[PDB]
Amino acid sequence: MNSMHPETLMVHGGMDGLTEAGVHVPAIDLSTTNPVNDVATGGDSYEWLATGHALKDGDSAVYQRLWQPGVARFETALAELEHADEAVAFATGMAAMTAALLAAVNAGTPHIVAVRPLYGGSDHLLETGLLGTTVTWAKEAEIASAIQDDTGLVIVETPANPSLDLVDLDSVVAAAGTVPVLVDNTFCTPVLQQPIRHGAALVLHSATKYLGGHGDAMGGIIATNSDWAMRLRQVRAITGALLHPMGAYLLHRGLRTLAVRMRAAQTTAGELAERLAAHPAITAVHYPGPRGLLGRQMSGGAMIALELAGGFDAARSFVEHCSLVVHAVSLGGADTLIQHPASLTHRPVAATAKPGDGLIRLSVGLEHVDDLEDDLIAALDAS
Amino acid sequence: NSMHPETLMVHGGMDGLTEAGVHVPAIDLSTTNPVNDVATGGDSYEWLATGHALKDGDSAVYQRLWQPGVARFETALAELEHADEAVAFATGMAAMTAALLAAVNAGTPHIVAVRPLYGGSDHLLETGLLGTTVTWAKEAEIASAIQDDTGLVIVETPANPSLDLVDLDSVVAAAGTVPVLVDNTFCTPVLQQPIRHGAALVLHSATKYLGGHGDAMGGIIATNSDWAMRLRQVRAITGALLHPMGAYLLHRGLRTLAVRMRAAQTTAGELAERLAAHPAITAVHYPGGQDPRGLLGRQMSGGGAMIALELAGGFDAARSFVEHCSLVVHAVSLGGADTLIQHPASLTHRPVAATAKPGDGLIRLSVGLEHVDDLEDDLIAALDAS
Amino acid sequence: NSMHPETLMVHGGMDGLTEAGVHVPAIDLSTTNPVNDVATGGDSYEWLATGHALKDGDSAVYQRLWQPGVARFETALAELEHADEAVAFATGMAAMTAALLAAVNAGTPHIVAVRPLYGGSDHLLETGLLGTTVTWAKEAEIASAIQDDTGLVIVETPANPSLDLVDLDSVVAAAGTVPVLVDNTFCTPVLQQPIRHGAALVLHSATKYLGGHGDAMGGIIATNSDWAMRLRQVRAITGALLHPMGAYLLHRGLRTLAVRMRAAQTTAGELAERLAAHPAITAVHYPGLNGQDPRGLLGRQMSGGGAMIALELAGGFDAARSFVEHCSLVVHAVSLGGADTLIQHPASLTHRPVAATAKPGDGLIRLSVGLEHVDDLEDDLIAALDAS
Amino acid sequence: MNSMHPETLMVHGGMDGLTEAGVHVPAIDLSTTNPVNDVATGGDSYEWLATGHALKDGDSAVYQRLWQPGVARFETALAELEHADEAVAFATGMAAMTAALLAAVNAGTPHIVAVRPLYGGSDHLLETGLLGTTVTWAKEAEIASAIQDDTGLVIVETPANPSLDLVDLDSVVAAAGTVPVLVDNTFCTPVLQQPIRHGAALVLHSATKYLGGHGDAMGGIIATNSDWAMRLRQVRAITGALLHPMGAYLLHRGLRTLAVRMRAAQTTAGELAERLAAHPAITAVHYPGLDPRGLLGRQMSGGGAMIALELAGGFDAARSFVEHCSLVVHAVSLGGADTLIQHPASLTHRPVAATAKPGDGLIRLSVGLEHVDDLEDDLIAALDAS
Ligand SMILES: CCCC[C@H](N)C(=O)O
Ligand SMILES: CCCC[C@H](N)C(=O)O
Ligand SMILES: CCCC[C@H](N)C(=O)O
Ligand SMILES: CCCC[C@H](N)C(=O)O
Repeated sequence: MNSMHPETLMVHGGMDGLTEAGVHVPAIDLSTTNPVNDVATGGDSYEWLATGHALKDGDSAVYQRLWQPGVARFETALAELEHADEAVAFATGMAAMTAALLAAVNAGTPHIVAVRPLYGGSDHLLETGLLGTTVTWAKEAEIASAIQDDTGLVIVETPANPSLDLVDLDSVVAAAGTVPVLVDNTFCTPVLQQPIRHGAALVLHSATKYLGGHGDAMGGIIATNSDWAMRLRQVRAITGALLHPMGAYLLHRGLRTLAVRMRAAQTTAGELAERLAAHPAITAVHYPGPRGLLGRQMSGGAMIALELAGGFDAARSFVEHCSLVVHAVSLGGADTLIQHPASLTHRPVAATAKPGDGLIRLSVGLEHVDDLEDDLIAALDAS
Repeated sequence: NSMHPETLMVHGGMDGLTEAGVHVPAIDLSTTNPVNDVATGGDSYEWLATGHALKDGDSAVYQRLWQPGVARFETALAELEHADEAVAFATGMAAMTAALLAAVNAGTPHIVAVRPLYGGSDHLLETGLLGTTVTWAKEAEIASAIQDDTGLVIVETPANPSLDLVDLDSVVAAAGTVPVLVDNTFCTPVLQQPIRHGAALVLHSATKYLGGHGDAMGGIIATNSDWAMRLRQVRAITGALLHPMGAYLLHRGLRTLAVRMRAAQTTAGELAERLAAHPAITAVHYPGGQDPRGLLGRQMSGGGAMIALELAGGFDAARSFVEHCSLVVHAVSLGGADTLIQHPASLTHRPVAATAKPGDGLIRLSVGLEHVDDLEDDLIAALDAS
Repeated sequence: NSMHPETLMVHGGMDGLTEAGVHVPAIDLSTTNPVNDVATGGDSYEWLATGHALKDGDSAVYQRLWQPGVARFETALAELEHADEAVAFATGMAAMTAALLAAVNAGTPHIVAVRPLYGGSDHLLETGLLGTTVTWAKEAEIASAIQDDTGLVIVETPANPSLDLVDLDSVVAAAGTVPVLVDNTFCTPVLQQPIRHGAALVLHSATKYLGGHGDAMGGIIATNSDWAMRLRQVRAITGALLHPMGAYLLHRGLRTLAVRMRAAQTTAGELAERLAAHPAITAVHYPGLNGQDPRGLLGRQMSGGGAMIALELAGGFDAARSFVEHCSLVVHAVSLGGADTLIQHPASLTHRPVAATAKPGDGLIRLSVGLEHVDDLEDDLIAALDAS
Repeated sequence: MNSMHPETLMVHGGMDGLTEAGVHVPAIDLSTTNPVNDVATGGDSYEWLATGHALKDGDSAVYQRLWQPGVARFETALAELEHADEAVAFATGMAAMTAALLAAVNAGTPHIVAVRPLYGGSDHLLETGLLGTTVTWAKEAEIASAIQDDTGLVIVETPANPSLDLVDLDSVVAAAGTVPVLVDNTFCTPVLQQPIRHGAALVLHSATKYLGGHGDAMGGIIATNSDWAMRLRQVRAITGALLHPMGAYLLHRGLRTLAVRMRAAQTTAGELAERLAAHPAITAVHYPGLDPRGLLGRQMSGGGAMIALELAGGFDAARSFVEHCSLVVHAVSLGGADTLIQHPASLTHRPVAATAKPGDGLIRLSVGLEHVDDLEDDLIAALDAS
């Protein structure tokens, strides 16, 4: 597990002891409750798990809200890829972010210096302050100044959603100093980026996108140090946003095919963005590749943003004229997905010739570049 | 039409399935849902994000906004409980968390909680993790403990693990303008319905009884449209969703609920009576002179499937009792297919001496679907081992 | 063990789970199973290919040889049926197919099958797809129809869809040296146990009652070690395996079987009595009802009337077709033992394109009583009958 | 689904109408029985499905043994990749082969001209004659002579198991003439080999290997013309070796990642066999891309992900090599996510002595999705331990 390449680590990660048990894949244990050997041993295991610690070997899991073996394997698998001490799995990416914010509030640090742009849900949860949080939206150059004596977390996302703007993680961690940094590494995945290497304390992942890879398993996981993992596990035990054994099995199963899926989707996206650049209907294409963020932080990407000349009307027509490419709000699936991010806020437009709002997000799937190029070209021509 | 609860448990939430050509609800694992139009999809997104239910003929947009499998399970329980709508979460604690978070954001962070309460619910209010201020009051101190900042009144009947009953008619009258949340996990919609008494929210830990087999984790609140909208808004941003597989098993479990509860309660009623005639046990706690205010018949149409045993030996006798059981499995849960046993005093105390404290002798027992002779013979053998 | 059937249904097949620290059996989807040693793995392969059960502490080798989830469900039903072992297949027809294939390879392709039999079982013997020769004999013609080439005697009680009872004590006595296969799908191990009467094989379509919710497809035969070995050999090469998910749901369904059967039978016993007092129906077919127990089989063979009812309508096929299409709560589908009440017209499977005719015969309607209230089921069926 | 490249066809194949229904993945319908609209329409659908025909749109599936929608989507998906008229899915690869043999017997053609080498199970099923079949084991050049007026099928497998010897499919179909040809395309998959293009009538696939791709879903499917697909569907309706909805969903899901998995596994295998050739312990390496007949390019667009190893030590060295692997798992299967190793000679021979016999030095290896450096370092360590 230490001398293995990431491709080998994705397949055998979290599969510890399975070869020895006589099985090929991890068993799906749906057990809500777990019987105990001795009242004394079961009571100790209850206190140990309720305090946020990891289940010691040879001890009963006690209850699924305290510990689930299926979830546990998926947690260790991602922690190995991200090179973090431990990982904590939740029902969704928003449930992991919710627990990270709730832990900061209870530790006496309700203030968060978030750096925009951020994912819609993360941006709205901080803005609402539903979990008793204070937010200070600062730019990349205003991080060190926006830090208060009450700050508990610095939430950053690279590449940004949906603009795909890169943020230098080496500068963020240096500006935060004593404050831990949470990096939403959903778009990059552990294949292309590892925020732990740059200095981030927490690495948020929406397992729904890329980690699952098929658009069927909902999930969220944070790869962080033992201290933060304990806080996150304490919140999970009382708030109960658990990952179902079936979801945990499909997310762990999806990690095995992650290296090959990302390598293929990134190759297709690199050619697709270059081919789409040679089009009169698109003014500019947004694809990673000025500070030399590539190589130092990211080893490409499978997402492309397209700014159209027609604005909202051309973007709306482009989304509805796609047949092979599916119009839905998600990413990292098996098929190519398309979405209009401006349409989520500007909805009852009623077909007006808007000058702006012409950005279209696109999540490259596992299809041939010729078929995706021909489909999107057909949709662009329909105007 | 006017359906009996037994029929309503089987066909509830199964609307349109006969017409679609299927026997059981399909398990749609889809994380994202494609949209017909950009304009129609955007409206469905705003409608679902604002906490409203998915209108027919509209895309679910995303699983965090709406899941069809979860939706069927929600309507099935709401019919069983006679509440306007229901909201399903990953666990019973996730439903309680969303109920507390909604109260805080509505400007009512204060909660007047009536003890005894379930371990997790009690610890969540004491910690104040969600920005809540608790005021632990007795049944007769409810109206006095209500502050101008109170948003919810959390009560639980029968209590855990003492099985003490609380008069829901008195609680709702004392709360007045403040909504009442009743944790009806032990009772289920078969024996008790807090909506008919005046409660605004009805919390259920679907893990116990609703699942009925000890394999599906869940939590659901049957409440009025206004409170369901607030709960749905919290679920959309906090994301403590119920997995399609979990939602299918919890809904499937509702069909066999009437027959399971009527059999487990019958076994429990005889088991508690047979355990009373034992030298080791000083007193048995089973609702069915246990009834003080005539709550059975008026609030509960049965004694339930839970029994609490007061042992004479104290902690040591309770510890050996749950360790000598072979057929009865020692675990921390209830409402499963098999009979479960637990020592509630052991979760806080781990002594190395002969202790006889009030509560140390209490043993919780969740009656399963086994024969009363086999359960009596196993527990009688474990008691003799001392 | 000294356990009552109700306790045995819940804890049966759950051996070692309490000790492992789990509440329910794990769902192991593993197609292949790694081996500890080449020598130990090779022995486990030969042992499982020869039709023997997996010895404890040995690799399952491959799913076609052994599946732990299926294994738990097999032992759970073998305990309820009091048979030595049990073999689980994809469907009830896959279990019957393996039973017929084993008989052919043992040099006994002849089967003395007594009618009436289930549609699929009857059609498989008539077609002779597996190289079998059938001899359809009545209950009193069993001993005479037995040839020196007979390998199995297939009987079904109650019959489908007439619900006619067959005396299993007379069948086993007439078969003598020939093993008897009894389809105990309609009765389940709760009300009937063919092993107690002398049957060698007990066929069950786990889809009906054993699953109990209409979601898991299955088939299992509770039989002696010799027939279980023959059956296990056919399953290893023909590969009609039970998927781990299906095996888990069928095993899970056994826990709630005692309470489901007692409730459905109670509802059926009252439903048939209330339906008898109706002008549209001429005769009701229910084992518990008076007139449907000729040899005193209630108590000796069946400890209940079951949850199936057959209705003889005065209008014939058209009254039966109108009755099926006028049901709203009761679902019209071809199956039994589900959570909800199902209705079907058995004559419609063969006499399908009857367009607005007034045929005198074929007025039988099969009904599988579910877990609903007797008042709601009576009110729905009484409304469908009035629609004529 | 016509002008698409195989990589695109693997992702969107069998996903017809899902985008229109508002879902991202096919729903898992576990329904054993299917309700009907009319008695007359339901009876016609029963006869249509029992006679081996595919379900017409807008008709009830009637029963799972007659039709399953989940299985149906997987059959559509594979048949598109194989360019065959229809496909029939069964519980296992052996269940598909069993139905193919049973259909031939009932059509009055119990004779099968099989060409050695064949897969263990397929070879043992023909030798036993359990389904009333008479086999005639003939070489590639003795096909036309071994054909009797009673022959119904010609079963061939390329590459052979475990030798990986290639068979010219153009010569087999020409020698069979009027007799349909069944090709076991398990190892090759529709990515590298297409038997329909060469003239084969039936294409057998063990969906357990490669089609699933993770070692969790058991399956078997035959891509064949409408006539043979009807005869196979008739056998499936009465013999009932059905594919469970969960298995069918995972096998269909696995088709989406098939192109990327086989391109990566084949690349790793092509380098691994070349690196293993430069080793003192191995006398010869068996890998298609290391070709005298010119079958690569004409029949196979790649060397595959399977490698056979001929060791100098015989049985002793092969057994030691299998037990000295730590990263590579010793199990009897192929096409999984991880690299698997097996000793084929050990299944029949369980000896005390060293036993240097022909085939005892052969080791089968199924290349997974790992790095070539990690697999070379592990196998080189296991060889040094021997
Ligand atoms: C919070 C709205 C849901 C948006 C969706 N998760 C996306 O990928 O755009
Ligand atoms: C993890 C809390 C333990 C209490 C447990 N949930 C029960 O119902 O007994
Ligand atoms: C073989 C015809 C199908 C009959 C159906 N399985 C039933 O039990 O009603
Ligand atoms: C154990 C002999 C069967 C061979 C095995 N199914 C494989 O594919 O290697």
